[PDB]
Amino acid sequence: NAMVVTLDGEILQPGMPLLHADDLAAVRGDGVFETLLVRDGRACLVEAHLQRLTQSARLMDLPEPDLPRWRRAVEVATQRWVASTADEGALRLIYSRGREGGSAPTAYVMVSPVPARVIGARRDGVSAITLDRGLPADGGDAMPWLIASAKTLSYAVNMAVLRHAARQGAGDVIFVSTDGYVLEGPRSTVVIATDPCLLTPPPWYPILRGTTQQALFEVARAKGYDCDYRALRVADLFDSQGIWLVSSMTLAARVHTLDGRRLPRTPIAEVFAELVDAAIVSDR
Amino acid sequence: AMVVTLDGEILQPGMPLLHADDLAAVRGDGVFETLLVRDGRACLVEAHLQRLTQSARLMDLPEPDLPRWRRAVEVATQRWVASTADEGALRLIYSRGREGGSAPTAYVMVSPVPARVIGARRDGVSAITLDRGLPADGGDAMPWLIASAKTLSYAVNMAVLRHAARQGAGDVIFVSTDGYVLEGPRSTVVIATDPCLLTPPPWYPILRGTTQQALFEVARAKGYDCDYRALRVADLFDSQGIWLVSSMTLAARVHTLDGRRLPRTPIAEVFAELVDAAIVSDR
Ligand SMILES: *Cc1c(COP(=O)(O)O)cnc(C)c1O
Ligand SMILES: *Cc1c(COP(=O)(O)O)cnc(C)c1O
Repeated sequence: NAMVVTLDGEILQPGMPLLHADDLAAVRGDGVFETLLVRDGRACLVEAHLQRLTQSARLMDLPEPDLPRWRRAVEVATQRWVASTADEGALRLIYSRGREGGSAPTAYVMVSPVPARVIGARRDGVSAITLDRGLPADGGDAMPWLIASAKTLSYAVNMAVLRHAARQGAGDVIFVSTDGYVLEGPRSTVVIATDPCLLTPPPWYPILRGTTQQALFEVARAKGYDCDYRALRVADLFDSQGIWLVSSMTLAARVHTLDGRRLPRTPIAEVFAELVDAAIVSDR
Repeated sequence: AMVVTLDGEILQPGMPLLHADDLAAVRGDGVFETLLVRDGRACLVEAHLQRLTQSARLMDLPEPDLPRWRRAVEVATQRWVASTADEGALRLIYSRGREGGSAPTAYVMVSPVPARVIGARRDGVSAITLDRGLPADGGDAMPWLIASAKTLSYAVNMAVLRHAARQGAGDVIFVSTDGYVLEGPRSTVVIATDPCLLTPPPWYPILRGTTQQALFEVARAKGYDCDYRALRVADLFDSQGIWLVSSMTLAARVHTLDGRRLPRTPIAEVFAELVDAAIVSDR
């Protein structure tokens, strides 16, 4: 089971319920969150994630998060996990609008074991299918009210999209816009390799900006790799030398099969795993 | 505010109920329904329990045990009716449960009807059209998007309303990418034209409104033609009346659309009466 740490720094008893029945995180999915990886005694890219928490909170008209109190709760939760186990941990920051009719927002951090599915996805890779998201490429900017760039607690469709792919024998999904441009995964950001330069869809599309992807581009640029944001199509995916689904939890999952077509492997696949490994510890 | 779990416990409202890893708060993974408590009973209970079943099927949630839900609704209702003669906002919460645990989370909750609802029934709302971002063939050609389910993931619905609130608008009418009228973030859109009532078809990426369906049933019985049609923004303005229909805000007439003040029509008073009779057709 998991560990809970409120921003007061108090660690919760394992069995005690925390949230009220009228908390807007549960009644309306009204809140924002972030996911952190605990590896080798510390959480990875803490500050980069707290900046996205601020950007998500700003988009959601939530009180601006108090970073000194969040940092302390992360440090306390981290020290409890690494004390209990040497395994990697899944750290989550939950930031809700609070109870209904009550102004105090709900905030706590939570660490849980890393699911075994990610260890296989890192190890073996994934098979993915392309799905039409339904949004055009101008969705994130021309329609700001749709808050597509925010990591909200309203993940029902993302989970349903994965359930749909599971029934099709696929391990993940790549969303594509109505006009045919690659968007993102339901829980990951798409990164491409070509000829050496690494490409990902631009962030002004109706997609999130990935903390892992940004840290990946920064180290890759420092090591001599040209990185750039371009509009990608499904054909560009198949003509590539590699496809990855990058995320804070699943560091780098290579897409070995896309829509039933097996994609060939490239020597670049082993170095890519090193880059994300080096990326998530760039803050250290 | 009263909470009644399906386990049969009538709980204190301020006592915490949910765990920190409950998927309703961690991922919004669940379904819900909202019912109005009026004159000693909840309105259109069976129609609401049927959509709860339909929402759970789209969400791969366990098939709801309706006898247990009926008891939780009847118990929660009668405790409200005992405390007050006021109308109540009763909602049923049905989540996938905790992480790594197979038991789904289920409970009923009653709260007072907000004052916003009392004004909207009396005076109506001003609404703006907004691009939903989905095309009109979105609900069918993209079944994975579960657009037809009343899910706990309303972050966009609430964010869309805050956006309209900052512009001085009281509600929103979603419009598809190709320009078809969809629904409201919390309501079903109904139009009047010449004595004819129209609503968007349910195969669009929209919910099926329990109130609108009951409205069509009563309206047809009293001689009014009702039908499902594809509407465009022009159809709204050439209409004789626009309403946002929902279980709590029974019928909110749109008095201002995209800044254009819309005049009142004799059908407007009849429209309010029909919805009143519809929500008690099961009685
Ligand atoms: C969390 C998430 C990502 C990846 O974000 P990271 O900061 O890199 O972990 C990508 N897409 C979606 C939809 C997400 O929710
Ligand atoms: C709840 C809801 C409605 C109306 O549903 P009723 O069963 O009539 O109350 C309409 N549109 C949306 C988006 C809703 O969530």
